[PDB]
Amino acid sequence: SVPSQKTYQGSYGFRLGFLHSGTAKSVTCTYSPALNKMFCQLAKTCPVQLWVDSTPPPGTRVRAMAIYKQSQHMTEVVRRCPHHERCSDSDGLAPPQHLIRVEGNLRVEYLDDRNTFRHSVVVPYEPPEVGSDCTTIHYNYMCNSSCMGGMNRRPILTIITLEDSSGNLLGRNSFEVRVCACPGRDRRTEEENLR
Amino acid sequence: MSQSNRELVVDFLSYKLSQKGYSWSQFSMAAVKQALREAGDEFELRYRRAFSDLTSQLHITPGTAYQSFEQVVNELFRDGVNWGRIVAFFSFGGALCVESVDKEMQVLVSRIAAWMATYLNDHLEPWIQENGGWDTFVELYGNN
Repeated sequence: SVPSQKTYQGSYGFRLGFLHSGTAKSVTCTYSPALNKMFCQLAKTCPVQLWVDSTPPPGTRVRAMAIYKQSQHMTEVVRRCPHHERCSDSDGLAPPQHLIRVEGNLRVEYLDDRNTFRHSVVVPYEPPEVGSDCTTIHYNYMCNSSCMGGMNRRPILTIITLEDSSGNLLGRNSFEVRVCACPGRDRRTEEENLR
Repeated sequence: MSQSNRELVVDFLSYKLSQKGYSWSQFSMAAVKQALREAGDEFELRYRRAFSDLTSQLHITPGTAYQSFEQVVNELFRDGVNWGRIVAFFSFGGALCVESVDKEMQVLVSRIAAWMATYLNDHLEPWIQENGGWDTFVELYGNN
């Protein structure tokens, strides 16, 4: 099952916002607007912002499912490497099978598809408080893109979508992700190599 | 120079590298080996929990090839010639090497092992074979 990777801005204007940390070597995570690719570190927190043109009704569902960049590999699911699942890195809320987890927000749920084994995270839409223009969610990648077996050295595309309490598509966006140990280094291997 | 120290270090490393998730690592007396095997394996299982001492030690350094080496090596020197610290030292590298191949990083372990093996025979070996290292470790571990 290949999810609809269509840029659905919708009426609410579901735009994706990321922090521009730069091309510094010493960084936990950085986003490249040159290729719409986000570079993250292992087990590090990645702040993602929801640039909604129109404020959606509080209580909506933010669903995030990651697929592979390669079209022929989109039929596969992004999983962990051989020595990672049996690591027992579960805190009690986050399962050891899920690669993508949520931090900061205690309201975190994991949607495990039993049709194609699609691992996806789903969190309720948090109301933007004073000073918070864009809903910033903390996403944590518990694996690297080079992790053999799972990602197997393949770039992934994380589909961030926003559905209502029932499941109506209000907005859907997507971006490429590359998780390693040095975002600044790997960024210079792609972005600085395409310009 | 039998290189018993240099041999044991790489032997234990290769032993842990044979855990799970290894590609290139598959194709390419005082009973110190047994002593390190038992204690090291029991420690490894605690380090392979991801959220262990490794996370606070390495913390995913933006230079996991040379900076990681100094970090691990300095840890030993943070105590000195301590038989209790040497166990943790081996545990750090042991668990790290597994995740280095498991995550197909390569450069991580490939570089650290190279520098380690160099300094090992360069200063560590003649140091251990004089002051006391694994030889004295067995004395209190399996000969006491």
